[PDB]
Amino acid sequence: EVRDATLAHKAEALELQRQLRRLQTQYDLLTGQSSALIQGRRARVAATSAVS
Amino acid sequence: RMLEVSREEAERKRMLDERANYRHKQALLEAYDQQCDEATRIFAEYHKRL
Repeated sequence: EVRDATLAHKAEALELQRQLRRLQTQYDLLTGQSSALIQGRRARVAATSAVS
Repeated sequence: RMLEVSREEAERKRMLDERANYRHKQALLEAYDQQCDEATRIFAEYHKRL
């Protein structure tokens, strides 16, 4: 009866931490992996101008 | 933090797949140079004066 007054906030509680851990695996983990191929673009077009 | 840009991928197809068969173009360049060569062929012994 009264736990519904309290279990209600539990649903949103697990919602934001589930976001937060989804956020947590993406704060400093995006820059760790999304820049893996950034190094290529320096030489990925140097050879393009080389055939000219 | 969307700092990935797949333009490298667009150039990954471009960067060095040309060299993996670098000699396809030289066969055609031989064909383009063939008219230069065949003109040189016909300008060899008597047309050497040309």
